[PDB]
Amino acid sequence: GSMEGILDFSNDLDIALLDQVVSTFYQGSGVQQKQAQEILTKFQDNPDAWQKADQILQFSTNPQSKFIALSILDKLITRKWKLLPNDHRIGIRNFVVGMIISMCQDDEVFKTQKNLINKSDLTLVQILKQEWPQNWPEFIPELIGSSSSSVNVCENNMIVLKLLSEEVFDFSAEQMTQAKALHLKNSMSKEFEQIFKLCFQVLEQGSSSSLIVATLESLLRYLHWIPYRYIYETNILELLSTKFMTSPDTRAITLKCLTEVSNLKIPQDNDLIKRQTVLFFQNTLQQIATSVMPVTADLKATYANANGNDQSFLQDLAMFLTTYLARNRALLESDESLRELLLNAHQYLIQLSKIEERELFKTTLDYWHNLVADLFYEPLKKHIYEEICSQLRLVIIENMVRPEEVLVVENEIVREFVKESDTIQLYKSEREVLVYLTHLNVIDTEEIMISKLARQIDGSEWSWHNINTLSWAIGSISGTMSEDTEKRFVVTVIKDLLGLCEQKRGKDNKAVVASDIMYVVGQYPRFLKAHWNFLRTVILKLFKFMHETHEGVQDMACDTFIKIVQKCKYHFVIQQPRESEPFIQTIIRDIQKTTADLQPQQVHTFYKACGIIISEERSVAERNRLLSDLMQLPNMAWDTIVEQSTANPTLLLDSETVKIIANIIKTNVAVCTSMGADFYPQLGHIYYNMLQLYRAVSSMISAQVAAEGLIATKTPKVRGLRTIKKEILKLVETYISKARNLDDVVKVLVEPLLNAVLEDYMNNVPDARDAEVLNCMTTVVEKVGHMIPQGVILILQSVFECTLDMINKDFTEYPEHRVEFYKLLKVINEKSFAAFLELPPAAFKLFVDAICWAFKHNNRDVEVNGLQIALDLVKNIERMGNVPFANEFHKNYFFIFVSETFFVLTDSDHKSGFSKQALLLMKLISLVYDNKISVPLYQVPQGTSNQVYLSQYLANMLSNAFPHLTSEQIASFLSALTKQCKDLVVFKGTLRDFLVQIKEVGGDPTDYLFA
Amino acid sequence: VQFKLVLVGDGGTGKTTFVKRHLTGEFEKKYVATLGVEVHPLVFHTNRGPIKFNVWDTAGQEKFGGLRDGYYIQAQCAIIMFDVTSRVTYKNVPNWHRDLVRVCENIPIVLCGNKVDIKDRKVKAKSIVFHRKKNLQYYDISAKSNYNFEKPFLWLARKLIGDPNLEFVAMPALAPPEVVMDPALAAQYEHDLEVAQTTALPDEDDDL
Amino acid sequence: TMEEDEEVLYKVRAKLFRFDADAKEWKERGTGDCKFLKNKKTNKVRILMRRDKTLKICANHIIAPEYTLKPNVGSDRSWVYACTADIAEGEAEAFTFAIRFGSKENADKFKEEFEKAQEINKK
Ligand SMILES: Nc1nc2c(ncn2[C@@H]2O[C@H](COP(=O)(O)OP(=O)(O)NP(=O)(O)O)[C@@H](O)[C@H]2O)c(=O)[nH]1
Ligand SMILES: NC(=O)[C@@H](Cn1cnc(-c2cc(C(F)(F)F)cc(C(F)(F)F)c2)n1)c1cncnc1
Ligand SMILES: [Mg+2]
Repeated sequence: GSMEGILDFSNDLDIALLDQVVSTFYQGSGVQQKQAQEILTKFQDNPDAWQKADQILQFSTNPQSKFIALSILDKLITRKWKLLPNDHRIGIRNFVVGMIISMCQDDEVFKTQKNLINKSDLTLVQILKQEWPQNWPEFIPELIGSSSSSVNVCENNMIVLKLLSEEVFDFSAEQMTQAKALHLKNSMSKEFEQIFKLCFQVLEQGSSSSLIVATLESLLRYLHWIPYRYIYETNILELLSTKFMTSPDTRAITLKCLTEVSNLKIPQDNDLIKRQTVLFFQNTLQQIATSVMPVTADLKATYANANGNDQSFLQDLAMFLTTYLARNRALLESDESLRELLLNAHQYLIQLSKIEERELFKTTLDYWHNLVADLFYEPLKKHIYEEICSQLRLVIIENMVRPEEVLVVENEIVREFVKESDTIQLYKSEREVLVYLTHLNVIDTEEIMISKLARQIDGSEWSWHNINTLSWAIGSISGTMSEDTEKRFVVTVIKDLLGLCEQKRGKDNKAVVASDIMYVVGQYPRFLKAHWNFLRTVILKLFKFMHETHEGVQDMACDTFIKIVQKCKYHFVIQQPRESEPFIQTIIRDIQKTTADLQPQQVHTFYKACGIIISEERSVAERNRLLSDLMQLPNMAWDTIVEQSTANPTLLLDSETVKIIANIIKTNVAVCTSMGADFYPQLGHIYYNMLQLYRAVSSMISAQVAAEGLIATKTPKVRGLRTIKKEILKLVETYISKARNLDDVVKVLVEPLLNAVLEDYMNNVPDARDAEVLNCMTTVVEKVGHMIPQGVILILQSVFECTLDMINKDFTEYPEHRVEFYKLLKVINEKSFAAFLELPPAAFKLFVDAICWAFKHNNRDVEVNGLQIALDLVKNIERMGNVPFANEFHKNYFFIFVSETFFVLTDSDHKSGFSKQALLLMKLISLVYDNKISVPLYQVPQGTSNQVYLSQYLANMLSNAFPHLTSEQIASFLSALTKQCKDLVVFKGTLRDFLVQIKEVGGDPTDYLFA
Repeated sequence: VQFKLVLVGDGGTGKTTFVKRHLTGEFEKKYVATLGVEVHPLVFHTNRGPIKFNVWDTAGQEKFGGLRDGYYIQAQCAIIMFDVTSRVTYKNVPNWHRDLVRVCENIPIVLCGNKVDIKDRKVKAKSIVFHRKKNLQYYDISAKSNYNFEKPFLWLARKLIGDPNLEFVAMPALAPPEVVMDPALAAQYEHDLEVAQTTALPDEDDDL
Repeated sequence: TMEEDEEVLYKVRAKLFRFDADAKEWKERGTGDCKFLKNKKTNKVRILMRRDKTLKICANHIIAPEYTLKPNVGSDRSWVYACTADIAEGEAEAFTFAIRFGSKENADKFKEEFEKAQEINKK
């Protein structure tokens, strides 16, 4: 309605109308809320709204209105303070101070308007950052003094000090210049002796919990930076570790304080400070045992119940114990009078480790890793923790998370859908600790596992969960036992797991136990390599599971097969005793039967595993014969499908034919992936007809686009035809990236390839171009680019301009072409730079445009390569020396790269590339200050050094782009920046100082003398 | 039984896409920066009754920040969002958290690392620890694949209602009506349907 | 829950879309189990579909005999059809739906069951 009236500043501000807009926004809904929101934003953003701030704080009845008024002052203080006349600055200060004093002395306002007082405190801290201590050196004395006049004021002064400490020490790195951060840090350091007095007095005095909690909250911040003596040379550790642990109001913050105290590294040679570090830990653990919970308490149940703040307290306790013990447990390990304290602390951690809470388990597990790694190396330590470690073996074995390989899950035992990567890292961490624990006592670990197993056979503890967690634990400790103990151990586990399969014979049953046996056996290849008779049986059993109707078991059997093959492949190529032929022979002969019930993706994995085996045969003649045997089925289907495609080239209309072709190529891709350079004979068998097929399917796609429109590219038919092209490109890329005979690559493969792919890419409409063409060409250039200078030129001509036109209208369309495009330019620039030298001057300008275009992407893939291309290009030009092309390059493009780099450095939208942007800028600047540009960069009096002109160019560029800077700021900045162009670290700090200063008015130019 | 939830994080981390997925079930591929804040009600059915979140989906881009921390007033819970493919968005998590808890000093907060569906992950799991000292719950999530997409709201609902055994429950399904098509516009849904028939469905390479 | 007076004639995993005619784009509405439910009292068969983890209703409507499953130009494993009375979001709205399945065999089986259900509702 008339809510917009408050946006008009001709008249005075209708405070009541303002409060209605605010209430409509916070308490409203729907369209009125949405309109009030826009109005309030416009109101806040008005460069004069700050003048209305004090009359809103005087006459408003809505605390949110006053909050928004303070946000308006904050914006003014942090960005425009030094542009205000000095009188407006004192008025704002006095008003903010008075409003704070006024709100504290009204005991009712102090209770109910907490947010509004916190916001005012923060606003006051913003004024301190600008004015303190140089223009207010009595703030801290007056704050200390005023703390006695009232309890509410004293409590609120702790909030102000807390916020100041945060703004100066914790959050200054990004918000202030180096010089100003150091100024305020030194200023607080110089006056902290007094602050600590007030803080320690309040803590010893002890008014009520409100003022104590606020004082401790501030102390937590101080502990980030204050000298050690304030903590160890006073009585404050006794207070923290006893007094304030007893009351639950102060226990949470005190524990966080003691955690911070713990994390410092003590002077490791003074006995007193050591005894004090022991003492506050001893006090803290005693207070927990007597006031909160004894060491026997069931923390798992307490956490699950989640009364009050129990969950946060247990989290904080875990953090305190792990933090302190990782730093200081050695202090407790020698003195026998401290052994109970040491073990009790670790017993609390054992209990914390049973809580059901993944993130909390990771925190304790991190600590256990720290401990067991230390007991694995440090002499004479592991016996101390024997009973702890024994309990920990149980905790980890019973809480193993499902490994990647186990594809069966319950929801009814069915098949996985997703990749749980939050669980991937967790499993790795559980495995690491359990492996260490097994090394520390291999007998205890076996006894736990064998007994738990013995109670699965009995059905005494049977369940999905118990057999699974146990099986995963058993698999995860592979490699910790000696071959002999492992031998006896695995035998026992397998025998007992087989017996269990016969007993729990439902279909869910058998799928659980099948997955567990597959996991275990897949984890013990060393055992398989030494027991061929068992290995053969396992493989045949996996082949049988390839016909399982349960899709999870079936898929897992294929993964276990290739996983075993990767480790045991050598035992499949040799002729074993008692065997009529290498087992690879037996696998190949029955491959159609074995894989008949598998999905195509699973068939390809099978073929890939056969390729791993075949590559172990180093007799070339025998290997190639294995290769042709393996490829018998796809090559026969290929020979059939190509004789029937050459004659009447229309049978490719058949969707069933297109699917058959794609699976043939996918099979070749699979085998090529594992055989690499050894694949070449098979590639040669299909290569010519495969590129002819590429051309034929290309004509079909173009014909369909012409007859049906661009929408044809979405149809199942055209998508299937493009799959053929993409897989062909993938096969050629896969081989070339592993090829060892590059002469054959150049003389046999490259020319037919380019003839088949480049013009087709160039002359298709954009929506029909395959970005995989670019990816294939990147590999070609990477591996043989140096041998095909004319082929690289041909690649550029065919794909450069037409791809650029696809991606230079926005940052979003054709995202895959975008990424592959700049990967291609990158490799060409670094391996065949000559191709860019032969470019026509107009096309070389598009190349520069293309690089700078990459700069402005937010997509990290494009941005990083763009910055790298620019840096490699500059290097490429510098390497040419003093010749016309280099000289013309600098004249035409040097200042384009400097200004484009500066633009992305300063626009606040490309923070992620700061490091590379700075590197590129430092290189560019260093070119001039090393006189490595042998031509004037200008068109200015003659004889001027390029150094002088660069400073003039940059000063003028910055003056016009950031007109709120003074001439002296710009000049000081450039002076510091140019002097530092050989010291990347300091150079970067100076750029960061500049990015701070451009966000405010009145920045001090001497800040750039910091280094 | 409604709770104010503020959602904060760097621009482009997927806050609005995440809420929209929960509102309508859709996945919005386009990035349209939020301007200030967008408020949407969001109800979940639980074994303890319906719980309603008033989701204040705030802007992450500074140039669109609007009232900034003014949005946080009276929030009863929050989600802090970052993007596991953008390290800078994790490095800013402590800044968002600072500004949030200065206004809301004692509320349940979930930290969410979004976009775990993308293969080239940059913020490794092992380096995500900011939540430990700050008592935040953490989840890997993907608004695109729905990985863990419900867990931030399930956890928040448990903390707000005070029942750790709270679970989502199937909403009852009323009998649907028996409506015959309209012959007055029967000659018209030839057009609206033809358009829909010839507009290709998105993401045809997905498992579903 | 309001479903125990019903028999499950057919169940399949699916992803359901709704056509936004204004933006000329399909928009995902939910992924989960698509069920054909026959009311034991009235013998009327309906589609009922719930999202995977929130279990929220994303489809609830009679399999009317006047509906016809059409193909989508981009897929061999989806069906498009117009719905006049769907109460998943509350008030019976009209929608143009598309439902996609994991395979062409699932989509075809769905069409078979969808047409059988139409005969049952033809009574
Ligand atoms: N691959 C992927 N992309 C996602 C995911 N979630 C969101 N996105 C994408 O991230 C981009 C940003 O979308 P958006 O939800 O608006 O992020 P935002 O944080 O709300 N932006 P702002 O804070 O500026 O308003 C979109 O392109 C979206 O498709 C995801 O889970 N996976
Ligand atoms: N008695 C059985 O064979 C049961 C138990 N059982 C299940 N899997 C196995 C089983 C599984 C494997 C495998 F790791 F390779 F997969 C190996 C062997 C072995 F040791 F014989 F070499 C047996 N045994 C069965 C259960 N479910 C599906 N198939 C078989
Ligand atoms: Mg948004």
